[PDB]
Amino acid sequence: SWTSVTYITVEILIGLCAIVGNVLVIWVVKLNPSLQTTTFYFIVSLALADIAVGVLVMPLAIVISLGVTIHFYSCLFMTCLMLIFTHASIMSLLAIAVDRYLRVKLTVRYRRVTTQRRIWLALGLCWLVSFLVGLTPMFGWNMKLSSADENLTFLPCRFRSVMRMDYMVYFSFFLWILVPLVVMCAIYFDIFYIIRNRLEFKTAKSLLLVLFLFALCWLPLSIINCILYFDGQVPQTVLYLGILLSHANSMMNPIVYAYKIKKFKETYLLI
Amino acid sequence: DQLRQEAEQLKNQIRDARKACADATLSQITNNIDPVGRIQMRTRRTLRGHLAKIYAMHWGTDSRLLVSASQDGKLIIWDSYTTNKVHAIPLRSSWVMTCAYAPSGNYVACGGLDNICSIYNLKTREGNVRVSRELAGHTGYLSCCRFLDDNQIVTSSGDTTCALWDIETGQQTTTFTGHTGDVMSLSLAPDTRLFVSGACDASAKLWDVREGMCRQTFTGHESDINAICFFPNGNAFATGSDDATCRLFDLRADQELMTYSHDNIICGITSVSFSKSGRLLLAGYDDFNCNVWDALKADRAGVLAGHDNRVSCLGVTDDGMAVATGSWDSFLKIWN
Amino acid sequence: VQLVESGGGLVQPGGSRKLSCSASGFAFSSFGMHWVRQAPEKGLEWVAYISSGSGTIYYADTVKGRFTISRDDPKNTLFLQMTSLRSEDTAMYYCVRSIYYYGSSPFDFWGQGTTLTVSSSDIVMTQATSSVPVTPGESVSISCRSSKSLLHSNGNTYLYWFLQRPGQSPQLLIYRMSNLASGVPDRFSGSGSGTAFTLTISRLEAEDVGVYYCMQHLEYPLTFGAGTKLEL
Amino acid sequence: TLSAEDKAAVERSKMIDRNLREDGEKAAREVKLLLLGAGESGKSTIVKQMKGIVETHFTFKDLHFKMFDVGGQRSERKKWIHCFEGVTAIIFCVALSNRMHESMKLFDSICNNKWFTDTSIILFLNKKDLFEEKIKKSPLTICYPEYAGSNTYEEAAAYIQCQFEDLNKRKDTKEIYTHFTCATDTKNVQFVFDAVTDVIIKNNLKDCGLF
Amino acid sequence: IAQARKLVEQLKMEANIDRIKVSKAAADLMAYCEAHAKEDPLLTPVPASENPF
Ligand SMILES: Nc1ncnc2c1ncn2[C@@H]1O[C@H](CO)[C@@H](O)[C@H]1O
Repeated sequence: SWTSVTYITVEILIGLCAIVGNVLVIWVVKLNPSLQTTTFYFIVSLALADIAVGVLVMPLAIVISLGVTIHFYSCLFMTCLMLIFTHASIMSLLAIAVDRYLRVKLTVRYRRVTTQRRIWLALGLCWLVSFLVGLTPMFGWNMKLSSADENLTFLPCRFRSVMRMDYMVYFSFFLWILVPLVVMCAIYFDIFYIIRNRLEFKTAKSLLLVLFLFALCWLPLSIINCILYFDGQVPQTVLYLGILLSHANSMMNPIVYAYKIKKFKETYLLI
Repeated sequence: DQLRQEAEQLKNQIRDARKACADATLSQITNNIDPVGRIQMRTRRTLRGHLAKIYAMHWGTDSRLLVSASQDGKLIIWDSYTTNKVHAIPLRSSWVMTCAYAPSGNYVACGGLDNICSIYNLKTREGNVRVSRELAGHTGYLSCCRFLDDNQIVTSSGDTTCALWDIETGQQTTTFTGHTGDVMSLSLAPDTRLFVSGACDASAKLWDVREGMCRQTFTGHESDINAICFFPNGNAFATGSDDATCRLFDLRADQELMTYSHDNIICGITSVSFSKSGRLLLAGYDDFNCNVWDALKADRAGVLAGHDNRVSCLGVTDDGMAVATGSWDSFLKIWN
Repeated sequence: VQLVESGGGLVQPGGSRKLSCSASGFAFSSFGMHWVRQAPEKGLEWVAYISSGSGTIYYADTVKGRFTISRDDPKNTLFLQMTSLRSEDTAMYYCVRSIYYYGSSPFDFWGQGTTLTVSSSDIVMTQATSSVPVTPGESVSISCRSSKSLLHSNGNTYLYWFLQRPGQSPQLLIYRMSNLASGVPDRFSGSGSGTAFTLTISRLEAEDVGVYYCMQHLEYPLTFGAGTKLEL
Repeated sequence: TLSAEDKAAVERSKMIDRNLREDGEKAAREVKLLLLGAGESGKSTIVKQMKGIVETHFTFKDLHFKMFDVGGQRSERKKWIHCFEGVTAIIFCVALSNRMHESMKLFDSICNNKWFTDTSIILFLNKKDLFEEKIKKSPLTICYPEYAGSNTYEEAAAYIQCQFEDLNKRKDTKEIYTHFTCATDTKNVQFVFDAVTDVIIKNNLKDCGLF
Repeated sequence: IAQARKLVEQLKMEANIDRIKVSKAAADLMAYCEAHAKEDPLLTPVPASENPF
């Protein structure tokens, strides 16, 4: 159908954009040693997560939509890969927000309290949590559990065929998409209050751009899933819209986090 | 006037005779010589461990060991062939601007803006490196320190003077005067009998080590001088300055031989060095790049791009198997 | 520089004791420690090694896994704890220091040793003889052979020359080849090629009488030679 | 292919690297403050009051401060100021008691450098026990005809302070932190601590992009 | 008066010098750098086998 063709085209274009943007960010960080501090550690971790969301989750989404018959467990593997990588990107954003809050609220003791090994420990913990969340479905939460056809080994691979919606709504959205949004919003509000008291609308503009992109890209698909779980009906175009919005956050992150650093802008312009 | 008139007429007639007896420029004589081409030098190794700007660096006599002075107050002795840190000397003063490596290899030295390049002994029976002597007596900041032997070191400071010392006694054997501005660089001759010193007064001058007199003085400059080095035969030297130009003088002909400048170059020079055969001239600028100048043609035969900040110190092996370049980005690089 | 050991004596087979080595007079923390042993009038035999900072620990194939080498930098002391002793474990154990960096003499100083008594692949180097009469002023040439070629790709021939004088512990003379050590008269010299190695002395003096030992450091475990004597 | 000795050389190099990192981490937790000012401008009085080149080390509220006095150098050729990059700030001192014009010229020189564009500057007027007794001999017109304000302490001092502030040729990057409270009380230490704290917070924020 | 007398005397010492024409000096440097050319790695890099780095 025309909707499917448009979905494929927009998805592939957005994935290419994300690939190029995050490759450029990593390139810039690695060429110039002056940009190898804590903030750029967080930024490169986010770039890695977004590259994962761009190179795999895009072809994986295209394949999952087409509904090929690839056996139950390969399909579940693909969906779990999707979740691990998306939640890795979300956790990178959350870690960046917490790091900014620590800088604002620690003051002098920042560089003293946050060392390289602690930063790597935090990044590894975030990525491990993402892996655990996205690979949990293989350990029982899957539509094989409640399906009455226990002899089903080959079936068309549709995301609604293997991934139970109760998990995708109650667990993914309400514990690892919405909580990051709430915590980041509260943290950015406190950061703005503190900086205003110390001193400025450039700061608020940047924070609101961050929050608006994240929410506008992650709430649509989450609400679509929440509606689909509650027996509702949603046009296919709306589902494509939500998916494209998340995978467009993929490429939107580099323009809102790495490009607000003066040094990064100078290096990018120089290259 | 008699003293002013005598000084003026003297200077005038000496300079007029020098100009008249001058035959031709260095470039005029080497026209039939072909360029050396593009001197492409890849970073075969990179020394990491400094956590501040690099101000100075000196090669050892065996052409394998390095020593580098850094703003963080650490003097590190490297093994170039393997990038091993042979020694790590914690300096007393974090403000270091120059040093040297003893020809025998037994001693390395410095202090800093405290007006001293204090001496350290390497081959001690305790296995570590210790401060042998601290040569005090200079009043201005210290610009260079070069060993004549294991018991004789010559020093240049910002007081417009250079001092020759006796390390064992610790008393400055002789003191050299004549400069009007801060002295910024000196180079020891191959035979350790003479040396040339450059100063902020825009004048470089050759000073003898034995008699203590000013054998000669050099001028023909606009701004202060930052770097100076001998041609490997000790029969000439090259200079570097904030004017963004480097100049080659001959201590015999008394006249500046060539100029090393290009229009695109707008910033000064921090260090200078020569190839083993004196065929490639290396200067470290503030433009974040080090240019390889053909000392006979003055054209840019190559650039050691790869430094993310000001190139402060250079060096070359005694056998000429490599080039070390330092910069404010805290990274030394051995090139070849 | 003073390396003094202790903790020796008599021990029955199957017993346990602890050797100790107290170093004082140099930067012990930057120096790696070797352990060497010498059986009664038989020769030397390498024992163990602990590198600077306790980063590397090796042991002799003879006692590997039985014995241990321990370091205490803050207290400037070294230990060698021995678990179960056979009748062959009688020997005089030495404490040796070593620092490895380009140009270093990694076996500059030896200790005074300690004695232990018990009741009743690898590169092999063989010494040509065990005694050679000579008079002062008549040049001599000690030598020993080796199985492998100690000449590493670094260009360094990792062969040493120690001289054990009567009633005194060994003493470095050459640390790679002809590289005279600290406090050694310049008359001594060392030379060789790959497998055949020789130590030359000109204008001998009364203090050159003893046993010569040639040790190899190319690969572990380290191995000594039989021991060549000079008769006077 | 490594020998039994080159491996120990590598271990020595790794240990030296560990020591370098653990000392540099300490060296990056220390506040560096270049101290400048004309003769008898309270520089000596300030270094005494505050808790070749001369270094003064002190700790206040868990911060390690390094204040570098370079008044010994008798050459006015600025061949070492560039070595003072990265210093958290500067402390330029002036006395109310044409010395004032020389102090203003030096302040303009320090502000206009290419080396101190990103570094705040802390102008001090600490003493307040002799800054009022001499005002009555003549207004601020001995060499400053322009001033036509009230011949009172607060007005003239504020006018001098604003004239010093106006010297900042680029207010976008740096900020001038001023002090007038008497030197007798222990407020000069607290003020520099607040100024360095603010500069540290702004440096941190500008690293993220928030600034 | 001695302050300038010593300066002029130093200028006089700088005057009485066995001056050598600039062309002669140039030939000296050119010949010296021509003689030590074959043994200059920076100008003619050594084959990788002998290259210690
Ligand atoms: N109802 C759905 N249909 C298709 N894909 C989905 C659905 N919910 C989540 N996903 C996939 O999971 C990813 C993150 O939850 C989305 O990018 C998308 O590819």
